[PDB]
Amino acid sequence: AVKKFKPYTPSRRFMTVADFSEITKTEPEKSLVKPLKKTGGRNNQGRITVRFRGGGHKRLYRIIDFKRWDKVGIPAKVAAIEYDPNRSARIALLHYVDGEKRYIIAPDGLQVGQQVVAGPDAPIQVGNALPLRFIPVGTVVHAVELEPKKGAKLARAAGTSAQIQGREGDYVILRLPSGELRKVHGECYATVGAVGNADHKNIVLGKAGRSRWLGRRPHVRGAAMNPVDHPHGGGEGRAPRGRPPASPWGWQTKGLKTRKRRKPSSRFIIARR
Amino acid sequence: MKRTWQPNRRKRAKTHGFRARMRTPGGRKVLKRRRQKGRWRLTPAVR
RNA sequence: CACCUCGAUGUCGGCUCGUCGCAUCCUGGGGCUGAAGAAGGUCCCAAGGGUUGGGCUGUUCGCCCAUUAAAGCGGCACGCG
RNA sequence: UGCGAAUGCCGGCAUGAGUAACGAUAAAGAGGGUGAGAAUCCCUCUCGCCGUAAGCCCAAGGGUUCCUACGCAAUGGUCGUCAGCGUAGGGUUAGGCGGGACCUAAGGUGAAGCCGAAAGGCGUAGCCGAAGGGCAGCCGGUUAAUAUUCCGGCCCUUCCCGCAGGUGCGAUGGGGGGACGCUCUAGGCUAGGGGGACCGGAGCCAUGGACGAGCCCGGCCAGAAGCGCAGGGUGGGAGGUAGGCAAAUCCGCCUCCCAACAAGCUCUGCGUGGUGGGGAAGCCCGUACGGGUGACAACCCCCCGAAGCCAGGGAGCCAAGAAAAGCCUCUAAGCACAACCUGCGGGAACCCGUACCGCAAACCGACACAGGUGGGCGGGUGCAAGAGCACUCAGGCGCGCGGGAGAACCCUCGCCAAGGAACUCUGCAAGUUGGCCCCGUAACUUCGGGAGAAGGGGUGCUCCCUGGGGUGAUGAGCCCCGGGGAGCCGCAGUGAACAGGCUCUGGCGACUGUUUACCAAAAACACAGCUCUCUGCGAACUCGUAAGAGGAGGUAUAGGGAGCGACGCUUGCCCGGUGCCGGAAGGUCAAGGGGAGGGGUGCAAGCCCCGAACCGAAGCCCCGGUGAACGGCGGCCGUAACUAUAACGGUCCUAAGGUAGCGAAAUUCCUUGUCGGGUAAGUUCCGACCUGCACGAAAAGCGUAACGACCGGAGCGCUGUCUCGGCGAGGGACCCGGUGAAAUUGAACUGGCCGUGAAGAUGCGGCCUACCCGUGGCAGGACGAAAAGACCCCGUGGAGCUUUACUGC
RNA sequence: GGCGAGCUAGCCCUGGCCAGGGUGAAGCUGGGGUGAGACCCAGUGGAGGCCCGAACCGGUGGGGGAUGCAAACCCCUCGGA
RNA sequence: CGUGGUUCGUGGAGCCAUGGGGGAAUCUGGGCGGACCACCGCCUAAGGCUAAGUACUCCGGGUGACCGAUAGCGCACCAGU
RNA sequence: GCGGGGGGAACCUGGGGAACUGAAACAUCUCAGUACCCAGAGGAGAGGAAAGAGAAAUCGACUCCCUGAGUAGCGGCGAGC
RNA sequence: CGCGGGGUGGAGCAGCCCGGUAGCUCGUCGGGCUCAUAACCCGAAGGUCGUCGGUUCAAAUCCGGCCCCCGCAACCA
RNA sequence: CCGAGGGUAGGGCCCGUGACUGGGGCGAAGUCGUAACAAGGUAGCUGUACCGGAAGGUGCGGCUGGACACC
RNA sequence: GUGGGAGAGGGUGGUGGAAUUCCCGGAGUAGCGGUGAAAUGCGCAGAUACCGGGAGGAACGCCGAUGGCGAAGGCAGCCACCUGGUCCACCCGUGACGCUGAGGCGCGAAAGCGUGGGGAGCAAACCGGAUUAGAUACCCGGGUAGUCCACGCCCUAAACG
Ligand SMILES: NC[C@@H]1O[C@H](O[C@H]2[C@@H](O)[C@H](O[C@@H]3[C@@H](O)[C@H](N)C[C@H](N)[C@H]3O[C@H]3O[C@H](CO)[C@@H](O)[C@H](O)[C@H]3N)O[C@@H]2CO)[C@H](N)[C@@H](O)[C@@H]1O
Ligand SMILES: [Mg+2]
Ligand SMILES: [Mg+2]
Ligand SMILES: [Mg+2]
Ligand SMILES: [Mg+2]
Ligand SMILES: [Mg+2]
Ligand SMILES: [Mg+2]
Ligand SMILES: [Mg+2]
Ligand SMILES: [Mg+2]
Ligand SMILES: [Mg+2]
Ligand SMILES: [Mg+2]
Ligand SMILES: [Mg+2]
Ligand SMILES: [Mg+2]
Ligand SMILES: [Mg+2]
Ligand SMILES: [Mg+2]
Ligand SMILES: [Mg+2]
Ligand SMILES: [Mg+2]
Ligand SMILES: [Mg+2]
Ligand SMILES: [Mg+2]
Ligand SMILES: [Mg+2]
Ligand SMILES: [Mg+2]
Ligand SMILES: [Mg+2]
Ligand SMILES: [Mg+2]
Ligand SMILES: [Mg+2]
Ligand SMILES: [Mg+2]
Ligand SMILES: [Mg+2]
Ligand SMILES: [Mg+2]
Ligand SMILES: [Mg+2]
Ligand SMILES: [Mg+2]
Ligand SMILES: [Mg+2]
Ligand SMILES: [Mg+2]
Ligand SMILES: [Mg+2]
Ligand SMILES: [Mg+2]
Ligand SMILES: [Mg+2]
Ligand SMILES: [Mg+2]
Ligand SMILES: [Mg+2]
Ligand SMILES: [Mg+2]
Ligand SMILES: [Mg+2]
Ligand SMILES: [Mg+2]
Ligand SMILES: [Mg+2]
Ligand SMILES: [Mg+2]
Ligand SMILES: [Mg+2]
Ligand SMILES: [Mg+2]
Ligand SMILES: [Mg+2]
Ligand SMILES: [Mg+2]
Ligand SMILES: [Mg+2]
Ligand SMILES: [Mg+2]
Ligand SMILES: [Mg+2]
Ligand SMILES: [Mg+2]
Ligand SMILES: [Mg+2]
Ligand SMILES: [Mg+2]
Ligand SMILES: [Mg+2]
Ligand SMILES: [Mg+2]
Ligand SMILES: [Mg+2]
Ligand SMILES: [Mg+2]
Ligand SMILES: [Mg+2]
Ligand SMILES: [Mg+2]
Ligand SMILES: [Mg+2]
Ligand SMILES: [Mg+2]
Ligand SMILES: [Mg+2]
Ligand SMILES: [Mg+2]
Ligand SMILES: [Mg+2]
Ligand SMILES: [Mg+2]
Ligand SMILES: [Mg+2]
Ligand SMILES: [Mg+2]
Ligand SMILES: [Mg+2]
Ligand SMILES: [Mg+2]
Ligand SMILES: [Mg+2]
Ligand SMILES: [Mg+2]
Ligand SMILES: [Mg+2]
Ligand SMILES: [Mg+2]
Ligand SMILES: [Mg+2]
Ligand SMILES: [Mg+2]
Ligand SMILES: [Mg+2]
Ligand SMILES: [Mg+2]
Ligand SMILES: [Mg+2]
Ligand SMILES: [Mg+2]
Ligand SMILES: [Mg+2]
Ligand SMILES: [Mg+2]
Ligand SMILES: [Mg+2]
Ligand SMILES: [Mg+2]
Ligand SMILES: [Mg+2]
Ligand SMILES: [Mg+2]
Ligand SMILES: [Mg+2]
Ligand SMILES: [Mg+2]
Ligand SMILES: [Mg+2]
Ligand SMILES: [Mg+2]
Ligand SMILES: [Mg+2]
Ligand SMILES: [Mg+2]
Ligand SMILES: [Mg+2]
Ligand SMILES: [Mg+2]
Ligand SMILES: [Mg+2]
Ligand SMILES: [Mg+2]
Ligand SMILES: [Mg+2]
Ligand SMILES: [Mg+2]
Ligand SMILES: [Mg+2]
Ligand SMILES: [Mg+2]
Ligand SMILES: [Mg+2]
Ligand SMILES: [Mg+2]
Ligand SMILES: [Mg+2]
Ligand SMILES: [Mg+2]
Ligand SMILES: [Mg+2]
Ligand SMILES: [Mg+2]
Ligand SMILES: [Mg+2]
Ligand SMILES: [Mg+2]
Ligand SMILES: [Mg+2]
Ligand SMILES: [Mg+2]
Ligand SMILES: [Mg+2]
Ligand SMILES: [Mg+2]
Ligand SMILES: [Mg+2]
Ligand SMILES: [Mg+2]
Ligand SMILES: [Mg+2]
Ligand SMILES: [Mg+2]
Ligand SMILES: [Mg+2]
Ligand SMILES: [Mg+2]
Ligand SMILES: [Mg+2]
Ligand SMILES: [Mg+2]
Ligand SMILES: [Mg+2]
Ligand SMILES: [Mg+2]
Ligand SMILES: [Mg+2]
Ligand SMILES: [Mg+2]
Ligand SMILES: [Mg+2]
Ligand SMILES: [Mg+2]
Ligand SMILES: [Mg+2]
Ligand SMILES: [Mg+2]
Ligand SMILES: [Mg+2]
Ligand SMILES: [Mg+2]
Ligand SMILES: [Mg+2]
Ligand SMILES: [Mg+2]
Ligand SMILES: [Mg+2]
Ligand SMILES: [Mg+2]
Ligand SMILES: [Mg+2]
Ligand SMILES: [Mg+2]
Ligand SMILES: [Mg+2]
Ligand SMILES: [Mg+2]
Ligand SMILES: [Mg+2]
Ligand SMILES: [Mg+2]
Ligand SMILES: [Mg+2]
Ligand SMILES: [Mg+2]
Ligand SMILES: [Mg+2]
Ligand SMILES: [Mg+2]
Ligand SMILES: [Mg+2]
Ligand SMILES: [Mg+2]
Ligand SMILES: [Mg+2]
Ligand SMILES: [Mg+2]
Ligand SMILES: [Mg+2]
Ligand SMILES: [Mg+2]
Ligand SMILES: [Mg+2]
Ligand SMILES: [Mg+2]
Ligand SMILES: [Mg+2]
Repeated sequence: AVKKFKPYTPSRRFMTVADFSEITKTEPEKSLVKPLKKTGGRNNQGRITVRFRGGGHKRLYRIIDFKRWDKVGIPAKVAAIEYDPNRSARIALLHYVDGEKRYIIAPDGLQVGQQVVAGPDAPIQVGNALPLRFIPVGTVVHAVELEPKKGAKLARAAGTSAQIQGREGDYVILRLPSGELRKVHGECYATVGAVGNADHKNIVLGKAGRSRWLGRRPHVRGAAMNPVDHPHGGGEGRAPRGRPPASPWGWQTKGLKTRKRRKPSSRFIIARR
Repeated sequence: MKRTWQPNRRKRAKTHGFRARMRTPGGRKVLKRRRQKGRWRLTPAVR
């Protein structure tokens, strides 16, 4: 857990790096499974559509398997546990017995010697994947399909998990990491357990630079702008928000709920407060 | 100190070049105008 | 007040450099004194010269330290970019 | 159709004025030559200046500027016989260097598709795209001028055709590889450099000494196969096989068998290599330039040693480090006479670039402009090191006006008696200090720091002894790092150049960072960190009419918005208003449904027109919540057995009346508050108190080590800051020869005073003073120049900004 | 309606650059310690928006320039490195 | 219903056009004559083509109470230089 | 196999479509369906043979000129059209 | 100088604004309860409405002036 | 050479003193309230934590040195 | 040593039901709550009381004692794992090997503290209702931290027999 540092410099005093002892690999990854990728936070027309992104470290994109249901029944050996820098989480390398190699996001409690399967068959054990309809109520669970065959969208972030509260008809009831309560179709795969590298949330960036490395450029407050620039800017000598606090674009950033109202998705949501 | 003309022969031709101008209706009408005005050179030099 | 100047008359203070006025701070000459002497007071003559260094403050001013014969007040576009 | 005005327009020519300047203070002097003519061109000598450059090479960019002949009108800040200038001729040679008949990257374009009033926008595959990947040439000689291009020598690549030997061949398809970070870094090499008593070499003994194991010059370069050293990559066999969108013998995966090692296989580097080639000083002529001998040159030992090579080397770390082709391998059709593989041999091998400048007089800066411009190499000695600094190689240059004088004054610099901040807004500026080694080093602290704290001692040369290291042998020599002893000289030994002044104490900001290109670098921005808030994923949000995209190939430990801003200890009360959040009732509510009743017109059947009740969203009202949401957090009167003061009470109002902390403050008007400290003297500063005009808790409150080209206050050290100036140097200023601007300018024959006048007169009145004209100087005046005042108002002038202004989108 | 990111700001792809010195993190090894530890010390090690300081990037203070060498320069000084 | 055109700006607002919803008939059928109804008239929508009379002046020519090199085109001249 | 593509001073039709300005402020209105941009057309282009006018039992496709007429109207019944 | 509010029994507030009427809480006084005091119960007293003029029939109330009080403002300069 | 000591520089400890500040002792009859001693009228005490003019109050846990009627 | 024994002794992982609160659905009507008595609060927007469903946290009723365990603080539903102390019977082994214990080290209720979680009920602070002269209290309605878990600190006590 979380290497610390003596203060031989300012900012070496609070910095905190991950315990990598979990990582069995280093400089990989399985060259058959990864392309590359790029961006700027700019979009097809050239324009910043997400503010304060850029620079930071080059990355190769580990391709990872969010469909477990196309290998139904083939088993797999956990071959390695290694460092994906596109995600909070860790990715286990697994060899199937096909000889097919695949990345999965690596559950908490997953040692690398072990066997993993997916399908209705499927022992309920860390790493396996099943239709939600075959997973016993109360199981914590991660990498959950939202809709059948469409891939896992739910609880992939380091430390996350979700939980089966019960069943209704074709649907089972999940408590997402958000606490929202949600019905997901029985047929959606999910892998059993929690995501792990749960210690993630406690790293301490420690210096401005550690943010730059991650591609996070400085973030300048409305308060520090002029009125051309932002609903709060001017007066100066500071200024209170002078108005209900606002985005650059004028909408209100305290309390104001932006989920669209008529989304047919609401029939399947019961919660989150 | 550094100044505003930093000649680069490629940039001249991909920016003000003839195929630039033709690629775009703004630029075809630049050629239309330059021609109808009787410009000797419709479009910049670069070697 | 709103007369010249808004097709521009640069504004405080400092410094430099002065020059002039006298309603005189000192020195010179005087009357009165509730002037014994000394030392003051107040007023008259008198512009020749003189009129310190320093702490504080942008300061002018002022307060203060140490001296002084005395540490004068004013004008000169609040003299002088 | 008549011009005097428009800071009018166009042109011409004046004034200023022979004035300022002539563009780095690196610096010149003479002799000879040339010529009509020479400070300025040529050659010689002497002097001086660059030398991590002011030398050499490359890429941009520039485009004949290159070389040579003939020229000097202009261009050249003077001159010019000279030139980057005029005229004219000449000059750029590649299968291997660069780029294309190769690959892909961002991006671009784009069959398919998608979207858009039109123009067009997007987009998979593909295509295009390079300073990245792939790819075969090294050394010398040659021209006035080009050379990895021509030539000499020694190598190599592809394609085509043949022959031989080998083999299931075969691709746009599968697989391997290519293929990768940042720090640090091993071993062996080379580049490069130093030294030699050894090798080779014209020549020299001057001026006192020196004929020497003297002095000065040089002592290498390239080189296939083979080989040797140093490294890189690298298992072999079988069986199974369901994966690698067909196929596979390949790759993947499982099991068994032997290798563990580079053993082998293989690739590269270096070295050596047949051979080829250079080869100094000097002296002689003879050169923009270089050319003979020296020479038959010598051609070797030692050491220093990369950042370069071996190269996919190794280690550690986290922020986790391109693609695709060449290349190999696998099979599909298809063909197995073919095809491919290997070696040899003959043939074939296109296009463009190539001159010259290239830190600049040839590029960007209107200029031969003190500016700007990416990669490489950049020698020697000494100073700890080093690309630093001084001198210096090669090489390059004295900056395209000069000569004199030796005033003021200005700039840049040197020194100063006594004093030592008295200077001044401020020690601004300058001075001090200054490198290295050693002693030594406080508060406080987040235990790292603070620290180079502070403060000191050492620092040269000679002789003696002496310890370990690298290289060699375990040897010497050569280098490296030391240690001890005894002496020498001077004012002084980091003897010159480069190289912190320090201390105390406040405010602000945690810290390194960021900023107003070109008056603000900061207490501003950012920043790790904390909190609120939105967002279940075709996410929220952003751009776009849309398609599409960003978000994100992310998924609540994530992503968006907002505030606060390391850390410590903390962040109180008010929900009445506003905002947001929740509320299936109620009220009002638009189109629409409704059609009671009324109307126009028809002979009428009808056609047409109104139209009440009632049903009918969101929003608003209403109900509640909500503070790290916008925000807000009282007044008057009385009271104690001196006095004062008021723990205490009364009352009025509020949604609630400011808690902790802090406080004359980056906030205190009165104000230089009062007291204390510092000083001889303190409107600042520091410590207090509290009467807080008008602090106060995430537009955070109070602190806080460390940090700061921030802002304040004090001391020591030290000084030309000052008392208070003096002297000296140089570049100007002055004089002479050459060249020769500028703003401004109604015209001028252009005095002072006291008046006067639109109120500040050279110009009017009176009086005074005053021969004509210049030079060098100073700035009082011409309400001096400059800029149609920026402040101020005016205009029903403009623009940016805000909002519960209006009205729209 | 068009022309501009050859200046400048941001990002994207691909390369390159950062003399020399200093200080001495974790880790590792050994020793000591303990019931086993934590931990202590030594060596090694070579971390860091670490320190001094060229190249490079700057632009702090002051002087100079002000019809400039220059429509932002020069000199001394200074920040990062 | 929402708009455009017409002189028509919502007006008593017809006509012509039509983005949206509903949605006929073939002469006894349909549009129109300024809301609407009656009468009286006009005309035959939802397919298409059609000279001439009209616009213009790169070009050629003819003519000026048009200019004469600061005029006349920007260009009398190798100027869109 | 035939055709398309692109250009042309101005002129033509179509799709789109401003602001200054005017209203002595300014929103409706004006400038103006102008400027402009886009597509197509030609030597012209558009229009064109009545589901028309509109009070006459009248006219007879369309274009262009004069006139009707600054009339009928329109209009913050304002400017104006 | 300026603009807005205020001055009412002893204290703090209503009442003015809309003419005629002065009210609420505390205090003070008389009486109870208590051994006693407060607390508590029953009772009373108490103001010309800053002041000076006017209007009216009548003025705390409407108007003017003066005297104070609280507040706001004083900017470009 | 050592060397009294003088000088310069930086530490340590100790006494004294200082605007102001903190509580404390003590001083016949001042002000506020009633915490405690009787079940002291809320049993008290208590470590600690928050709050409040003040005594104190409340929370959590603890101690007894506290407890003939009522469901 | 052997053979036995009782036990909420400690650490870990599980797990059970009762109840409270919250939500959904049913049915149902005008009050419910609360107190000394009341008010605040909740309720026709359909509460309270009743039934069904779900969520979640915390504490373990009867057994239970005047009891057992532990050195102390302390320990109480049930299951398992791991683990301490201790008692009895035997009279087997070693042979004074003992007792205490300044320092040291370790444990240490509650509250508090840091970092994550969790958060039902309760409840400092706080708000409101009442009481009172006042009532920053006692009672009533609310209510955050906390109470719970992991890890790490704090090191106190009427830590008492
Ligand atoms: N030891 C002093 C401590 O602190 C306080 O003591 C101080 C005060 O509380 C106490 O003051 C008392 C007061 O309570 C009492 N109710 C009124 C009385 N007059 C006062 O008394 C004081 O005042 C007068 C002066 O007037 C002195 O003469 C007299 O000595 C002294 N007692 O007097 C003490 C000082 O003298 C507490 N009483 C208590 O904690 C303890 O006694
Ligand atoms: Mg684009
Ligand atoms: Mg970087
Ligand atoms: Mg920010
Ligand atoms: Mg700003
Ligand atoms: Mg903008
Ligand atoms: Mg705005
Ligand atoms: Mg604001
Ligand atoms: Mg402000
Ligand atoms: Mg630069
Ligand atoms: Mg031509
Ligand atoms: Mg006037
Ligand atoms: Mg007048
Ligand atoms: Mg003026
Ligand atoms: Mg003038
Ligand atoms: Mg002037
Ligand atoms: Mg006199
Ligand atoms: Mg006398
Ligand atoms: Mg005199
Ligand atoms: Mg001062
Ligand atoms: Mg004063
Ligand atoms: Mg003056
Ligand atoms: Mg001046
Ligand atoms: Mg005329
Ligand atoms: Mg005239
Ligand atoms: Mg002159
Ligand atoms: Mg001159
Ligand atoms: Mg010169
Ligand atoms: Mg010169
Ligand atoms: Mg030199
Ligand atoms: Mg050198
Ligand atoms: Mg070129
Ligand atoms: Mg030449
Ligand atoms: Mg000349
Ligand atoms: Mg020439
Ligand atoms: Mg190509
Ligand atoms: Mg070819
Ligand atoms: Mg390609
Ligand atoms: Mg495109
Ligand atoms: Mg390339
Ligand atoms: Mg290349
Ligand atoms: Mg090549
Ligand atoms: Mg060569
Ligand atoms: Mg060449
Ligand atoms: Mg094959
Ligand atoms: Mg491949
Ligand atoms: Mg001799
Ligand atoms: Mg010599
Ligand atoms: Mg040698
Ligand atoms: Mg060789
Ligand atoms: Mg020879
Ligand atoms: Mg490696
Ligand atoms: Mg340069
Ligand atoms: Mg260079
Ligand atoms: Mg040159
Ligand atoms: Mg020159
Ligand atoms: Mg230059
Ligand atoms: Mg450079
Ligand atoms: Mg050195
Ligand atoms: Mg140098
Ligand atoms: Mg001196
Ligand atoms: Mg001194
Ligand atoms: Mg200074
Ligand atoms: Mg020095
Ligand atoms: Mg020192
Ligand atoms: Mg010597
Ligand atoms: Mg230094
Ligand atoms: Mg201050
Ligand atoms: Mg800072
Ligand atoms: Mg830095
Ligand atoms: Mg800023
Ligand atoms: Mg600036
Ligand atoms: Mg700075
Ligand atoms: Mg997407
Ligand atoms: Mg993506
Ligand atoms: Mg801030
Ligand atoms: Mg702050
Ligand atoms: Mg707050
Ligand atoms: Mg509120
Ligand atoms: Mg509310
Ligand atoms: Mg509200
Ligand atoms: Mg309703
Ligand atoms: Mg509604
Ligand atoms: Mg409300
Ligand atoms: Mg409070
Ligand atoms: Mg104060
Ligand atoms: Mg003070
Ligand atoms: Mg204040
Ligand atoms: Mg102070
Ligand atoms: Mg503040
Ligand atoms: Mg706040
Ligand atoms: Mg502070
Ligand atoms: Mg501080
Ligand atoms: Mg800084
Ligand atoms: Mg600073
Ligand atoms: Mg001087
Ligand atoms: Mg001189
Ligand atoms: Mg005269
Ligand atoms: Mg006069
Ligand atoms: Mg006259
Ligand atoms: Mg003169
Ligand atoms: Mg003058
Ligand atoms: Mg002068
Ligand atoms: Mg003007
Ligand atoms: Mg107006
Ligand atoms: Mg206006
Ligand atoms: Mg650019
Ligand atoms: Mg750019
Ligand atoms: Mg370099
Ligand atoms: Mg270094
Ligand atoms: Mg080092
Ligand atoms: Mg280091
Ligand atoms: Mg650094
Ligand atoms: Mg500077
Ligand atoms: Mg600056
Ligand atoms: Mg540095
Ligand atoms: Mg219309
Ligand atoms: Mg109409
Ligand atoms: Mg009909
Ligand atoms: Mg019709
Ligand atoms: Mg009709
Ligand atoms: Mg009609
Ligand atoms: Mg008709
Ligand atoms: Mg004529
Ligand atoms: Mg003529
Ligand atoms: Mg002309
Ligand atoms: Mg003429
Ligand atoms: Mg002309
Ligand atoms: Mg055409
Ligand atoms: Mg049109
Ligand atoms: Mg107008
Ligand atoms: Mg206007
Ligand atoms: Mg036609
Ligand atoms: Mg036609
Ligand atoms: Mg037609
Ligand atoms: Mg019109
Ligand atoms: Mg009355
Ligand atoms: Mg001694
Ligand atoms: Mg001594
Ligand atoms: Mg009591
Ligand atoms: Mg009590
Ligand atoms: Mg009690
Ligand atoms: Mg309380
Ligand atoms: Mg047990
Ligand atoms: Mg046991
Ligand atoms: Mg025995
Ligand atoms: Mg404890
Ligand atoms: Mg606890
Ligand atoms: Mg409660
Ligand atoms: Mg006990």
